[PDB]
Amino acid sequence: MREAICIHIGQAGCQVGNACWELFCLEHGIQPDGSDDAFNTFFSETGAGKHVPRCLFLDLEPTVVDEVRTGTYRQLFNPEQLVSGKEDAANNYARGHYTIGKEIVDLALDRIRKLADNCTGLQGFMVFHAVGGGTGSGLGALLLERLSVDYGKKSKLGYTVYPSPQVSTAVVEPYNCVLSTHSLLEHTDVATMLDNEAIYDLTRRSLDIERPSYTNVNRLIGQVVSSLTASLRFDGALNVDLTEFQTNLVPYPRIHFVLTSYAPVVSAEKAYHEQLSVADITNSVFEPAGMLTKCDPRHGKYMSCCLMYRGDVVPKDVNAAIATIKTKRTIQFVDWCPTGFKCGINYQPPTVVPGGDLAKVQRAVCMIANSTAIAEVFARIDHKFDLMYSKRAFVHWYVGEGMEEGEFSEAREDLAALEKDYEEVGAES
Amino acid sequence: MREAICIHIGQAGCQVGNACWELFCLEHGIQPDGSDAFNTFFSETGAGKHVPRCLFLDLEPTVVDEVRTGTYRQLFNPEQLVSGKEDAANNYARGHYTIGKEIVDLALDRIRKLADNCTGLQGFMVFHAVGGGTGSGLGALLLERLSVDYGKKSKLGYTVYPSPQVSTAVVEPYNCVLSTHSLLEHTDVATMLDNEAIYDLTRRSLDIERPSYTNVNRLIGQVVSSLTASLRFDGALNVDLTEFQTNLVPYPRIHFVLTSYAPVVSAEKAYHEQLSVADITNSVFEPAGMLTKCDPRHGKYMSCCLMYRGDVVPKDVNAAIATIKTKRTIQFVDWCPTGFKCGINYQPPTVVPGGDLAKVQRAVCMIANSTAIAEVFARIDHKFDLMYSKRAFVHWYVGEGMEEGEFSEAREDLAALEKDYEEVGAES
Amino acid sequence: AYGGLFQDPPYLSSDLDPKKTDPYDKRDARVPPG
Amino acid sequence: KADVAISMKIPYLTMAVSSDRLKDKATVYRKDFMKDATQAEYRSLTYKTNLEDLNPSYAY
Amino acid sequence: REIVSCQAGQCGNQIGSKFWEVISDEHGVDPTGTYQGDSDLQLERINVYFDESSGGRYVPRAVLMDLEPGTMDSVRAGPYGQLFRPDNFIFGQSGAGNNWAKGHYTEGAELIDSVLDVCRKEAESCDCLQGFQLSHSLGGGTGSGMGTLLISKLREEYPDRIMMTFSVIPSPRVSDTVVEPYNTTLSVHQLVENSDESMCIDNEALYDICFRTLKLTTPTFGDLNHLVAAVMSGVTCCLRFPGQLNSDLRKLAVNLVPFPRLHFFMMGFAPLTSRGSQQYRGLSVAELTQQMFDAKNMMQAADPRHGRYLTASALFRGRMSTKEVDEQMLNVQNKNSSYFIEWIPNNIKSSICDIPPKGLKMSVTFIGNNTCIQEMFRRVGEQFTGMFRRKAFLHWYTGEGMDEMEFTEAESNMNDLVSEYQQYQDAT
Amino acid sequence: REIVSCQAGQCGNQIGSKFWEVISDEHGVDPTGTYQGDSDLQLERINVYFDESSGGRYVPRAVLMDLEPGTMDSVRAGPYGQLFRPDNFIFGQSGAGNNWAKGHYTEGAELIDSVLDVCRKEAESCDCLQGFQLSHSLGGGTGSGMGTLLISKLREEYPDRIMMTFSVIPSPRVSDTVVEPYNTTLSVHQLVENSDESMCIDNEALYDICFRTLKLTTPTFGDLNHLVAAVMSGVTCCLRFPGQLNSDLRKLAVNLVPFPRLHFFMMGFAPLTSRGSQQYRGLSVAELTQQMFDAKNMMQAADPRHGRYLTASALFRGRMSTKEVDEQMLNVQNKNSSYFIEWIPNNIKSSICDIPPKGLKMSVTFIGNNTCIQEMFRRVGEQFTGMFRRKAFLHWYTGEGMDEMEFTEAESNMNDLVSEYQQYQ
Amino acid sequence: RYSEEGKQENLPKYRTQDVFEQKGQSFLQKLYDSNARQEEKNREYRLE
Amino acid sequence: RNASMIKTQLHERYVERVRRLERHQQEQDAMSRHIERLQMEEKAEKLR
Amino acid sequence: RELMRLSAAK
Ligand SMILES: Nc1nc2c(ncn2[C@@H]2O[C@H](COP(=O)(O)OP(=O)(O)OP(=O)(O)O)[C@@H](O)[C@H]2O)c(=O)[nH]1
Ligand SMILES: Nc1nc2c(ncn2[C@@H]2O[C@H](COP(=O)(O)OP(=O)(O)OP(=O)(O)O)[C@@H](O)[C@H]2O)c(=O)[nH]1
Ligand SMILES: Nc1nc2c(ncn2[C@@H]2O[C@H](COP(=O)(O)OP(=O)(O)O)[C@@H](O)[C@H]2O)c(=O)[nH]1
Ligand SMILES: Nc1nc2c(ncn2[C@@H]2O[C@H](COP(=O)(O)OP(=O)(O)O)[C@@H](O)[C@H]2O)c(=O)[nH]1
Ligand SMILES: [Mg+2]
Ligand SMILES: [Mg+2]
Repeated sequence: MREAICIHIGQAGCQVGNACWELFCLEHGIQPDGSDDAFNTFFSETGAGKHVPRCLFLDLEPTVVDEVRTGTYRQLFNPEQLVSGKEDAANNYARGHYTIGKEIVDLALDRIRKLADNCTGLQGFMVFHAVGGGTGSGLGALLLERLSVDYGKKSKLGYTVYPSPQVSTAVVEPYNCVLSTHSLLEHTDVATMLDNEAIYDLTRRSLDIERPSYTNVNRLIGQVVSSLTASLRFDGALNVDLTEFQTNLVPYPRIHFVLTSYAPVVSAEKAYHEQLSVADITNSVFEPAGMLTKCDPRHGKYMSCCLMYRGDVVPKDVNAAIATIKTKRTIQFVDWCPTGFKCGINYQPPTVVPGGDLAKVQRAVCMIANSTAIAEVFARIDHKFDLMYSKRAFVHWYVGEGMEEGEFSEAREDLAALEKDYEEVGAES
Repeated sequence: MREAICIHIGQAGCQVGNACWELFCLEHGIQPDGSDAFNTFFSETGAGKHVPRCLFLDLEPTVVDEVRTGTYRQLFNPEQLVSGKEDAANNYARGHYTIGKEIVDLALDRIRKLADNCTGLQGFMVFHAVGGGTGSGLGALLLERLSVDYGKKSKLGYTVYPSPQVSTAVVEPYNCVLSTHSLLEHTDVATMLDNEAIYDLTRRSLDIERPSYTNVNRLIGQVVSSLTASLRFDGALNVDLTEFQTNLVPYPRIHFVLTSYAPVVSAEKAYHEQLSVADITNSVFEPAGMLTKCDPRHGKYMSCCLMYRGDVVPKDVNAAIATIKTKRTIQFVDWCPTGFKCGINYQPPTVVPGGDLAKVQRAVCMIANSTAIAEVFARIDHKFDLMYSKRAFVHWYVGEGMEEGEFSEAREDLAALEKDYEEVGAES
Repeated sequence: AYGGLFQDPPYLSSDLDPKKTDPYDKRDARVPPG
Repeated sequence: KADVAISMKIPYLTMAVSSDRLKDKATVYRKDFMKDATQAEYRSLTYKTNLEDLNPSYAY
Repeated sequence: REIVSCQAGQCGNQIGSKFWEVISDEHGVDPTGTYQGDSDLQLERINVYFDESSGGRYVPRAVLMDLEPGTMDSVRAGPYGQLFRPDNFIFGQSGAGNNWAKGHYTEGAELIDSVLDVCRKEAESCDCLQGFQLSHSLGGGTGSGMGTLLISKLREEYPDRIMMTFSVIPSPRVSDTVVEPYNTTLSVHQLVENSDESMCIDNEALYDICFRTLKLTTPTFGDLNHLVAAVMSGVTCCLRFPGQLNSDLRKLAVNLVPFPRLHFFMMGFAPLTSRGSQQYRGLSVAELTQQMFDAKNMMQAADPRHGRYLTASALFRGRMSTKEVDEQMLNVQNKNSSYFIEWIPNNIKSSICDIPPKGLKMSVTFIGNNTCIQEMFRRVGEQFTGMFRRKAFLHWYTGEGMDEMEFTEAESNMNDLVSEYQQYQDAT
Repeated sequence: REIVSCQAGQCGNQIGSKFWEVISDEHGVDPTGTYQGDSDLQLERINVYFDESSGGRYVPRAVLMDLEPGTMDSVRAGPYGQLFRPDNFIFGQSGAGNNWAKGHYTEGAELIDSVLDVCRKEAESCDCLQGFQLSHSLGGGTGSGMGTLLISKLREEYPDRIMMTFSVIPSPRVSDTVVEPYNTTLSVHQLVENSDESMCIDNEALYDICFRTLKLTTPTFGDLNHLVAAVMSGVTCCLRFPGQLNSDLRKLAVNLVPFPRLHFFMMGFAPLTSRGSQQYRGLSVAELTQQMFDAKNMMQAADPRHGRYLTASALFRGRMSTKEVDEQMLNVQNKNSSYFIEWIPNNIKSSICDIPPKGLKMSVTFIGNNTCIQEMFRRVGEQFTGMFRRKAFLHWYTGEGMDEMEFTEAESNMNDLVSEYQQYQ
Repeated sequence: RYSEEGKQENLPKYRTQDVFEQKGQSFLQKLYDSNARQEEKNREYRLE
Repeated sequence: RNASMIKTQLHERYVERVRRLERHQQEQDAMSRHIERLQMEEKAEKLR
Repeated sequence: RELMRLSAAK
């Protein structure tokens, strides 16, 4: 019933999967042996009473997957469904898409098919990765293409950690991002922007932590994923499936790159002093300082906002928040979308992991919003790429792995088309 | 309902706020740990916690860290209690142009969060001393932002001016004359609260051998609490902020108002005096009761308003007004023959443990406009002229991107204040 | 690719050519009284 | 003073390995996801470990 | 916030060593750098002077500057020698030889790059530094010349940060270097253009205190530097502890400097009791203001009564009430009108810090911008001109690369400064 | 992901010995060869550098190479010499004698076949060979000559593997051989045409580190080799230990080789503090970044100010929050704009490993493809030109199958490399 | 409860003032110990 | 019931931060003691 | 059952 298959590609995808899966196990009560039916979506029920995640971990490097295997969650994960190779892409899209990713994609697809045969109401796929690396970009692209050609029109969310405007781990990160943008456009119905600087600033200003890290950002991304997916698992006033916000969020096939904002994302120090009303939390959500994407909404107009509410939120409070946001002039909407809002309500309050910085809140709000402002990140990315490719930097590595030279030019043309489309859709009639 | 947001600016504002909020907690019964007669100053939390409707603002961290470590650390929200990194150093230009500008945006952020939390917010009460750098500069900038953002919202500021002879700074007349321009145009009511009269009252009518900031701030907390008791608790004749401000200020540029409060009596003297309404009203009218070192006899009263607390009776108040109409020591203006407001509340003042005021069954607080207040401005502009004839300390002010014409324009502003006070005090 | 196997098994799940590839969704076939 | 001997062998800075902070060599994953995990709980173990003592749990 | 200190020359190095002993003893920091303090207020503002290490050790933000290594060896062998950071000990093989030109042009320049390296390294560690401090002697070779070079090229890199200079100035009776007029004239014109505030120390008045005020038979430099360290601690006591009327060094400079070139304050302290008189005299605010203004206490050998105060400031430390700290320092103002320049009303600023020193009920540090500094300034003027006319000792500077015109420029600066003080003394 | 290692020459053998001590200390192995580590991670990837035997003995996957067996006797007599395979020691009778021609053509050729026997053994034994590592010095005869010959023969058989090499570069201040320019010129072109990455080390800078930063009175070759060995462990730490931001040799090659001819990187390590400063240093990301690019921690005797950082990378080790290693390191990019090239944004690459070196809570080793290495290349080429214009020391080389034109070709290739660095400089 | 909790002596500043006051030695105390050790040195010289 | 579980959660986070404080207190104590004995043995070695 | 008992004891 109403299943959802998770595919975790690359190191970033595997870490995000670790965080989101401890969150899912804690939320549905999954515990190690010897220690509601809403868990059917993310877990498969053995007749023995055991519960197995519906997630394929897929990495070309033995490190992260073998480390999960050596960890405690080895009991949780099937010995298979946890596929690890021997050689990584090494920040090479060509290496991860043409040479190393080709020998493992068949096994990944076979395992995905066996996972899908256990589901009769599969809502869709959820691919977690970062296009900064090679296997996250190249192998992720290949797997998305194969899943698109195999599973037809099944919903396919992709939680992608795009490179941040200033902070970047690798020097070839713009290359990988621009190369993977083609697949992330063609074969990803909704792509969620999850860059690092915005999350860092958010958890610095709100959680009051001076040392945020990968674990913290992955716990936050897991909270966002659970908030998005809780509507089908738990009963609520206005439940939404995957396709329900699919339709309400994608106005054109080319325009689906969306940003997220989660609140009340606060620490326990301020949780029991602040009064987090529904209107207040909605205002904090729409504030530019409470968003997960480093992109000011004031640089564009919202095309379609989709709100997810968890907890004891009342639809009257929801409507009051919608009305006050519409009245406020600091939030601007595109002219041809007067409604512009699609909100759902769920009765399940957020589940807090032990030892996490997040504090328990009686209610929570999650964003999935298509806004014309998002063109800033693509502008930064191709402003990096054009000067990078001005005189053939880091191109021999990509060529030597079996890629033609014109792929970078084709990807630049695609990115220019995306930016032109984003500028055009916001144009007044 | 009946919300009024308190904003403390600078060290003097922070101390006045601490002394005010301890009294407000002990009056409402709101515990020091934070646990509807309090919604005027507090916001209720679903966990039963109470958060004061205040905001601490200062460029230097000593006072705010004192608040954060003091008794009411649990009560006070971690935000709303903001600190800077370097003070104004008694420089209006520094606090208004180069250091206040990098904290004013965040201060207004917390102001608008508090305003959104409030729903029936009549307005603001601002605690600061204008003779100091932060209280001058940040006061000016914050009042400018509030006036340009919140329209005709009521703004009262209980401000501590430089005193006629006692002072603890050399650039204090500079700060006063420069911040009077802000207090004049962007402040609905401003309250004269210099320290000389408070110290004299504490030593004279209260018998404290070693009066200090603790005692003077306790007295100012009592004055502020008696001012806001009308919208805190019910009474015979309630006078809210907008109720009494319009009756207090006769002209838009003339709102500088002095204060006094009776009876300030020690425990030893408490059980020897029949503290009637007539007794307290005469004691609060006479020149031995004001917290402002200004002599009403030197001028003429423009418009007085009293606010009684306790077992006070309206007939007794009317008898007090009748018996004060006639004494030659006190004289009003010819154009204001009414000249009196009198509000009454049934809640007596609540003495604080380890305090100085004695438990009294009734009390009165005067706040009054009189033409005599022009003399303190005359004194301060004489100080400014002596200060500026030799261009003393002006390099510090002009080194923070502030032109030399600011002092001159403030000087003619204070000259205009002298002129208009004399004109409105003139007869027909 | 898998490991020490002699060669990989030809999985039925999918194939490169989108003609013999297996699709997941296989669309298939009074009277009243008185 | 075995740590002292090791530090003398090393030219540059060397903290005592016996100190608990350095002795704990858990990763970020291990520290943040299984904070109270023991050595016996991991996949690979010394052959001297008795199977009776070990946790006979193989699923969630 | 934080103040970072530099110690130039033998005199400055020893005085700063005693200063760090005093600060560590006040904050409960043992020579090993560990904390044995008895209150949380010590840890509240320990970052102003100290930088925490990994092992919980606190290291001073101090740079020990000297062209000779014997002073570094002595300061390391002292009781608190291991407290300092080892790479902060910057020294050269060949000393300045009591030569301003050697310290400022040739020998010190080859080290001043490393001086700047360590200064930036210490500055970037601080979140928002209040400023730099430099302990030195104007009569020395590397304390004066290289210290002034330090101040000069730190002014360029940090323009808006306070630059304290505790400079020790000699007197003809105490003249223990025949080149003192040369070094002092060459250093004063650098201090004028590169120092926000300079504190003048004279050994003659320190001897006078030790003989009479303290009745010490044979005082040593461990006693003189101890006395100087007392007020080095006192000036930033308000930064490092809370207080009723807080202050910082920027506010002190703003309220003490009326014109940019008049920033030479005079060393002063209170109380200073002899062994027998300690249990005879009652310690109060009245006695503190008795002992501040007496010429035998403030320890620059320039008589206050020989001129008029431009401005004064009193940093009180301990348990006292503000009424007395105000009334005493106003009573003196009224009763000694001829000794304070009239066009600057409220000549005296007060600041109250409620944290007393070691085993003292109360204390106070006095800072005075009195005219009588022109005594020393002009005296050094004639002592310098007498040698310059005959070209005595000038060949060392000429061979070290200093041109003839620079000494004339120094004379011009000194004479213009003396004339400025005379003009603001006799102005009406 | 195995890294099969080879050490050639006296210098190469000594650094290989110290490197093997460091790796065995990190993975908990005594010279007897038995595991004594207290953590599972050491056995998790012990196969990267070690090979298991029947009795659980872990033998290094190392090949020792020298024409002079004295260094073989010394390494065997050393504390960790009872660890390498006795049959992996391949040594000759007559030493190269500072003769690149002897090390490459006459005496090294009769032994390179026996060496490649063992090398092919090790490569076939690896489950999935990540790459080859070589350690040597370009100034000597055996080191330079035989190392370049081994690199070429390894390249002809393993095209897709990472041919990492560490080369100790001669300096005039540490001049202890008069044919060092000849050997360096003859070896650099082979390294250009046959090595994925060539990390260059200078004894001058290694000495200066102990002079100033480490404050060592009499640092010995043991200490210098320990520094370079810690660096050589940190460059591959990510293969052997997991982290929150993984990397490997190909990772660093892609992130640090903008152009194929520019792979002569520059070497560094941190933290490095003295025995006196053992107590006053606080290990943090900010302090590591402060010492990150200093010349007093840079372990190559070339000024980084005079060049532009084409690419840079840091193999951070230890438990640390990622936001600091990102932001405090982007601070360098922001405030040192002129130092880095403007046409590559974020010239610095970061990788995080969760296992710090033994004795250190936090650490980092630096790789830089800076343009200032052209200074060393040019200052060796000047010596080569000056000596070769007079036909000096050429009879020793040319009497062993050599010809004059090959020296000219090597000089031309060296100058071409200098010009290639200059044009992007 | 505020009467017990808000006692001025119970406030931290009063506590630290009291402990700084009751601390055994001031710095004038070591100033006097200087004279004490000078006297001790003189007595030692006389004895020698 | 929520407010009660927030009370419980803050109690657990209180105990947790106290535990963290104790842990890094012991950590820095180990720092200081190891480094102290380290300089002691370095001075012994230089003597040797 | 013994495993459950030990886990409860933990
Ligand atoms: N939010 C989050 N992002 C991560 C995490 N780990 C890696 N990333 C992102 O991954 C980017 C770098 O990509 P890589 O280091 O190459 O990882 P990858 O994309 O999986 O590619 P491979 O290294 O080949 O596995 C960084 O910029 C990070 O933003 C994580 O744990 N959490
Ligand atoms: N009533 C009262 N007034 C005070 C108190 N403390 C200081 N003041 C007044 O404040 C004036 C000087 O301003 P400051 O105390 O420095 O306050 P501030 O200027 O905002 O603080 P800074 O800008 O950092 O100097 C003095 O003239 C005092 O009259 C106090 O505790 N109670
Ligand atoms: N107060 C004080 N003054 C000192 C001390 N030592 C030296 N002086 C004074 O400093 C002057 C000499 O400056 P000095 O530091 O020796 O310059 P340098 O030799 O270049 O470092 C002399 O006139 C002394 O009076 C000391 O310990 N305390
Ligand atoms: N780092 C390091 N360098 C060394 C060592 N021994 C020699 N060298 C350097 O290597 C150069 C000589 O190379 P060498 O090993 O003799 O070459 P080979 O004789 O052909 O094997 C000299 O210039 C030394 O500076 C060592 O133990 N460590
Ligand atoms: Mg990876
Ligand atoms: Mg202040």
